[PDB]
Amino acid sequence: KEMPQPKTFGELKNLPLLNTDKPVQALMKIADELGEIFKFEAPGRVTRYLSSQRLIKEACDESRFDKNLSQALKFSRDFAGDGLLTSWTHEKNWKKAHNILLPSFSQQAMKGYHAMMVDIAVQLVQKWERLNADEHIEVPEDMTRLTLDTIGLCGFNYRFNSFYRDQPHPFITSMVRALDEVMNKLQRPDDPAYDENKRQFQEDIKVMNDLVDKIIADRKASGEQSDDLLTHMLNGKDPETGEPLDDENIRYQIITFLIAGHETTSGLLSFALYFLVKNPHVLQKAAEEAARVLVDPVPSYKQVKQLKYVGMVLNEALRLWPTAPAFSLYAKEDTVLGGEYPLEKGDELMVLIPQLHRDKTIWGDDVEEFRPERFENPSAIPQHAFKPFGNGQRACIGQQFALHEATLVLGMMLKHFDFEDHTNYELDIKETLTLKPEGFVVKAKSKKIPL
Amino acid sequence: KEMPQPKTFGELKNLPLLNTDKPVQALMKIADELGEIFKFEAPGRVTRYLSSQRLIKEACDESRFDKNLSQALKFSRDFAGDGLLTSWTHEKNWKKAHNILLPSFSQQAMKGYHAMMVDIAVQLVQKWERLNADEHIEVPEDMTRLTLDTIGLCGFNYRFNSFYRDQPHPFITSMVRALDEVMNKLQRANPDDPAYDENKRQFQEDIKVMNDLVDKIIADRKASEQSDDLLTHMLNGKDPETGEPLDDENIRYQIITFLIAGHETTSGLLSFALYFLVKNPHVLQKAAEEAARVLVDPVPSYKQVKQLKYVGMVLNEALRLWPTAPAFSLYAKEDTVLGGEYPLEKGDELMVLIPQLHRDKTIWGDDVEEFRPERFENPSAIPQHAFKPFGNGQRACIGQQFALHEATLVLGMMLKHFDFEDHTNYELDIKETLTLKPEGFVVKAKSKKIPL
Ligand code: HEM
Ligand code: HEM
Ligand SMILES: O=C(CCCCCn1ccnc1)N[C@@H](Cc1ccccc1)C(=O)O
Ligand SMILES: O=C(CCCCCn1ccnc1)N[C@@H](Cc1ccccc1)C(=O)O
Ligand SMILES: Cc1ccc(N)cc1
Ligand SMILES: Cc1ccc(N)cc1
Repeated sequence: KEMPQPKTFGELKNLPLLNTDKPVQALMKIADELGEIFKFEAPGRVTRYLSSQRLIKEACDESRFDKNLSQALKFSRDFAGDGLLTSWTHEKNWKKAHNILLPSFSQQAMKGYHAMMVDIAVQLVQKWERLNADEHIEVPEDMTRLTLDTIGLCGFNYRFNSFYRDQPHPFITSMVRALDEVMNKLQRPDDPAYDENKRQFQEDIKVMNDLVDKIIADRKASGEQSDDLLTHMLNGKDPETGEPLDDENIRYQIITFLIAGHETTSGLLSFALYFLVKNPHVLQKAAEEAARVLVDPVPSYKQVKQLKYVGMVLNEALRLWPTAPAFSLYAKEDTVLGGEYPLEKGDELMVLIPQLHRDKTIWGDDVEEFRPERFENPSAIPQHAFKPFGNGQRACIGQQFALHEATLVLGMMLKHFDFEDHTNYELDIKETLTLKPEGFVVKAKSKKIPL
Repeated sequence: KEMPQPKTFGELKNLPLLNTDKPVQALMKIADELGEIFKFEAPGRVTRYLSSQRLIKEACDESRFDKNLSQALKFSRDFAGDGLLTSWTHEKNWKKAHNILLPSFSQQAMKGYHAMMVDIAVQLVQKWERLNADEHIEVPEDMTRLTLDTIGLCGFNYRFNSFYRDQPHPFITSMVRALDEVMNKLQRANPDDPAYDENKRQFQEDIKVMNDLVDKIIADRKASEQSDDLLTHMLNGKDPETGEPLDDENIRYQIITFLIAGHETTSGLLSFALYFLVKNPHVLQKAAEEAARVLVDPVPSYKQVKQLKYVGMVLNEALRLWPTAPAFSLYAKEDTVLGGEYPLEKGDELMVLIPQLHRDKTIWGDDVEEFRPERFENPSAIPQHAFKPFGNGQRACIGQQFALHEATLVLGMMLKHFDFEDHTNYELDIKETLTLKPEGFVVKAKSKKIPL
């Protein structure tokens, strides 16, 4: 009945616990000490972090809870607006955009994206095969190159040409700096000292809007016919109201999909490669499957579908390190959680996804081991035990896109290269609003299989 | 490219090769001579028996192959209908029943089953502790008593009371005879001779006995406690897709299905596991140490059973050497090539010979015939699709976890409470119905005098 709560800092309550460079890993440690639920207070805010499948399965009841905007998502509205990810379920523009955009992530849409996914995946393989003796690969950097280029090409027929750059594209430099300022506003008054920080925020948002303007103007002047994400954005009509998306919302969606479309996916690929080089039994099993399934120089759509074990590898990477580590919920009415924790209408909850995926009562005692075989049979996983893509009607719309891209890329990587952990890399998880291994490097020796 | 094929008997082709009391062991011997794949022809049917992980890993690709109904499952349809095991994947009642009944095998359902599993397991332990001097135990018979009562109690709140009987329950007398007639329809050189007419008459009477018990189980439930067991989901559970529940014809097929599938293979597993334990005293000791330190209470709990790691490895190593459901069948969904060597047309049939697959020397090494539970410490070291005792994919065994929990609980209590003796130096004799069991397996067990 009485809820635990971590240590407090006077009038700041628990907020200084978040004044760290790895807050999710710190929240995981508090969960280890306090258990399945604890209260977290900050100036002007109260929330509750859930860690057990038992309580999270109740919070995922959509008749009792709706998506809440975390403080990180509230601040992100300054550039993402009422796009799909940063809008409330009751805002007209969510359901409208959800109806207009779901078709662009169907199976027939996936088949159309596949060719352009291979285009970028081939650029990755060729970069690595063009390395000189004893040169190494910066894994998370190259994964971000691939995932950003893939969403740009597949979604908008725009080429970021990340593999022609040693520095990151100016879009993500401002993207990262804007998100870093969002991060800073969490652990922060508005004294004059922050005037430059507010000025820098406005410049970085303008840089992103400038790219969006180029993407839209290129399409209007294009003259060709495309059938991608941008096409449904401009021409698709909501079957309810009959209306298409108006002009502010399209640019909010473009910004939204550019960011949501690439960051979590590159982290997933980076984590997947880390666990593979750290677990030679798994890597051999995954490389055997890639070799026997990907028999052509260019993988087909059906061939990617057949990489069952690579998909199990990816799901086991999402279990240990879900790259979007949390989502928020609020109680729609007065209700009781777990029969012991009463909640009022509007009370907020945090789902701590990494901790949910370490519930020993669900996954057994060995939660920290990397075992893709946990996912051999999907029906064996209890309901709401595995939640890397959110929940319900507010779940990740790009889930199938992300899993197809990652399976294609990982499969080609395993077919064409042998990888070495030549530095005996010690896992260092960097935290923005998502999770990535920082400094992860490998050496790859080509198997000399042509494309 | 060219596929081997065993000796033929004129117009009967390979069918007389199956006219034996040990056909699976006969098919294993043919595999030893012919290798990883061979063609087997019968009047009106062609199939291919697979034996290597190399080819079976491709056959388990669900995008290219679907579950096929073998002739054994086709004939079993006369009493199992379109229940879960004998229905085609494309029959509406398979997916519907799969959606409704999968929750009754979840972790929360297992915890609810656990008390009634202990109920039957204690009756077993008490029977053995009540034996007189120099009396022995009939292992497969007592395992069949336990597994049948466990599925009866846990699934349907019906007590077969097998430990109060000398002769088998009337249900399984007709059940064993019905399954025996299915086996006979397989091996018959000519299928409708006059001699078999009574055999068909007896077949129908045995089906009526089984259906009559189903009627009693259903009427007993209709006359109101409040249960949440397998039968409860059968009667009230609704398919989230179609919104509808199962109709009354299909429920009766499911009850028959789960009564049979729920116990026969599990009793064979427990018998084989106990056989390998008495034949390998180092393993038996290692498993006995674990039972002693984990089962510290007079009644084992759900968590304690979860902790019997070595006993679970013991059960998996018994399933490797003698998988009690010895085969399953597949058909090609489209034209495809197997192993880059064997072209298959749409509809072509395959048989997975599970005991032979589990003896693939390229997978398990030099000691394939040795009983070493250690082989299962790490699943990541086992190549993909090398271990298939519960079938494959969406048609894999739905009762897998229930079977593994029951057997782990029972074996653990057996090892905690008794020391076992192979007083006859029993020579393994594998009986074949549609499943495999050691016939005539007997032991002596002397109690450790630990109260319950
Ligand atoms: C590894 C890859 C990914 C992960 C782990 C992931 C995770 C998530 C999660 C947890 C949410 C729900 C957040 C919340 O409830 O507040 C979400 C929503 C969303 N994701 Fe992803 N995502 C991934 C890839 C993608 C991709 C590739 C796209 C687009 C191309 C995308 C677009 C979106 C959008 C638009 C939403 C909001 C959907 C809505 O509420 O209508 N994501 N994602
Ligand atoms: C040692 C114990 C067991 C073994 C070796 C075993 C083996 C198998 C195998 C190999 C299959 C697939 C057959 C095929 O593909 O044609 C299967 C399916 C099935 N088993 Fe078991 N089983 C065991 C225990 C159980 C138990 C305890 C139950 C129920 C209480 C059960 C119920 C079923 C059902 C309903 C199916 C059909 C599933 C479907 O196709 O939807 N089995 N089993
Ligand atoms: O990380 C988060 C939520 C961020 C979710 C990730 C967003 N994403 C990205 C892609 N898919 C989802 N943290 C909390 C912590 C906090 C609590 C109380 C007071 C201040 C901050 C928050 O933002 O509210
Ligand atoms: O052993 C089998 C399959 C037996 C599977 C056991 C069924 N079970 C029980 C529990 N879970 C599955 N054999 C073939 C033999 C045959 C080949 C050609 C012509 C006729 C017969 C068949 O049935 O077709
Ligand atoms: C709005 C937004 C979308 C995705 C990420 N990773 C951060 C912020
Ligand atoms: C239908 C059927 C189910 C189980 C067994 N062992 C045989 C037949």
